[PDB]
Amino acid sequence: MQVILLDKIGNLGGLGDTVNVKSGYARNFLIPQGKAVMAT
RNA sequence: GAAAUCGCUGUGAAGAUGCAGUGUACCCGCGGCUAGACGGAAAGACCCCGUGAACCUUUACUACAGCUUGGCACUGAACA
Repeated sequence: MQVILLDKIGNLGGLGDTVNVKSGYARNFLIPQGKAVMAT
């Protein structure tokens, strides 16, 4: 799942950086807590 | 099934009231008996057969449930 980082993450990347993540990571952590968003 | 429904010896789908030969025998009840009518009853349970049935068994066949194995999904993050 491609996601836009709304903040800096340890390994993923920096704010505004697009990265593929596992859908669990996005669904269950990054997106719910506002650390990223769906890269529509 | 219908009967005017005797014995014997023989005959005969092979154990005869009913055929042959023969012997006996007036017609009809009632009380008794059960030898025969292969008496009545139940389309033999025995036995065989049907490419019949059922239920039961198992290391018969083929399946399935259940149980179990791994892959994938739901399922992510850091390090080593």
